[PDB]
Amino acid sequence: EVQLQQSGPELVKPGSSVKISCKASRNTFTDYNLDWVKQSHGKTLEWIGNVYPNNGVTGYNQKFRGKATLTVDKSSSTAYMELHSLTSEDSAVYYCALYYYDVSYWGQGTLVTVSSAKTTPPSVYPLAPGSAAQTNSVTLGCLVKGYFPEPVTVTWNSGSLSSGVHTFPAVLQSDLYTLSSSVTVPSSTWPSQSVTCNVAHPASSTAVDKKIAPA
Amino acid sequence: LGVYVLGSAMSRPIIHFGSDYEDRYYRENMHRYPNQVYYRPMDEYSNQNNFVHDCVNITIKQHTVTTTTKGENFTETDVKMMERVVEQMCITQYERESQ
Amino acid sequence: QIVLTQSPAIMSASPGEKVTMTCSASSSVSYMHWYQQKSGTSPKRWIYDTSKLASGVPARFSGSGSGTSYSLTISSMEAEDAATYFCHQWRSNPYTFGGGTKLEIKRADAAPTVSIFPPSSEQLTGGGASVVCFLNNFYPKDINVKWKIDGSERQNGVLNSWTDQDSKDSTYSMSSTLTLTKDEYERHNSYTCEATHKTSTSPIVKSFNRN
Repeated sequence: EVQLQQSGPELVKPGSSVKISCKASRNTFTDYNLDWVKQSHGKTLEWIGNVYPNNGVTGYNQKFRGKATLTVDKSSSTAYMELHSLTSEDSAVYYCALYYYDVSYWGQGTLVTVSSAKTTPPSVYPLAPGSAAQTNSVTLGCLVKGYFPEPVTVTWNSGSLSSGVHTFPAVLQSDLYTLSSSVTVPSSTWPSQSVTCNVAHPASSTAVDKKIAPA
Repeated sequence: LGVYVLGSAMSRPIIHFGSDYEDRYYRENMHRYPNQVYYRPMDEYSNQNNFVHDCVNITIKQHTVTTTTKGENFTETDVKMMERVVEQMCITQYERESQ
Repeated sequence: QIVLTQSPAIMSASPGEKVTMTCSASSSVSYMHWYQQKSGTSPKRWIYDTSKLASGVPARFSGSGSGTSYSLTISSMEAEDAATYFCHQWRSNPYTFGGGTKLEIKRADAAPTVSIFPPSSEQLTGGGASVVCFLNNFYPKDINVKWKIDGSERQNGVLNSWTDQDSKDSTYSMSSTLTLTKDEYERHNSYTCEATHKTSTSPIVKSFNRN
């Protein structure tokens, strides 16, 4: 029933600082603990520190002292992590995690990109076939090209479509990301029904919907 | 308060609870718990368990009033954990008083 | 501080198989915690206090160990269990994590299904020309792609990306994108995407003419 909402992705200049939040949404516990954790290149996990939100006590990993400061706003159930003086080693996903006896919940994570480059929105291009015309099901896609920073999220008809969707990890090339997503639907439904990918780029606040018409 | 003995400091022991959640909570909060105990003189008690019982209540009372005029709230988790470590501390104090 | 070493680092198991992975510690801990992470999502506590299951964790999982040596066991490997598993200790500050055990499931081999897409007019109209190739739902993951342009090979300006093992059918998928200038594209007719894989002795080919 409890849920941890973390604030959204951040693009920060080196030397700057940034504050991210984690609010315990439905919570009923008195004494729980909140850990903060970093994950680098979707692999290695490091404990940063914790706080008991109610009232006061705060622990740091010695390695992150002077780099992270943890505080809590107890009237609005929100915990904050301030990151000081960012470098590229600070780009990562940052999680908060709640513990109380047997129960544990992680937030969905907050991607922080430390970079001098400026935001760029994606161009979205629909991928239809034109003459390669079906047996069985049929494949479409969307190409999402030349954006920065991560992430973007891609949905098909808004969630309505989630069977035979592959969405591929972005890859950096020349200082901008490019990703793609495919979807496979039955010959019969296409072109007759109307297919859309919806791309959202938080860091720039573009949300584009691009319809897939037939070549 | 002139009726109590105030013992000298001792190292706070580590207590274990049966879950990692509590063991960790304890270790992380224990600096906020006391490191000396208040007791009534030994010559009022005919045995250890009675000495210990009194030492626990009095010590906990004084610690809770003196840190609440310093804006420290102790949760119910806290008093339950002070119950346990003050008990060990009062037993050690009892041993100090018996040679 | 306390260094947690997990092994093996990567393991493959077939369905129904008993699987065991170990986390060992440079000094004693009282309890060990294990976490599951599937790709794209965040870690989720899986076993806590050495051997208790977090909620939602299937019965086929178990945990044990003491001192410096801990294990996570799956009595009977299922496709959904394919993930990365980490151990974690709360004995002393700093709390640390192991390096992970990546667990994959074996399946029967499968050829990919290949779609090539020419570029959208929207793209051409604003400078570029990306031709795109999807290679979907194959196993095992070792695949290789090569692009062709009226017979000539092209190895630069090409982006490749793989998904991870699918929870449902346990396959892999991949896209390959060939980016070109509009002009260079306007001067060739025949665009071929070409895949080499265990399931075929000869290449798998998809192509379109610019007409």
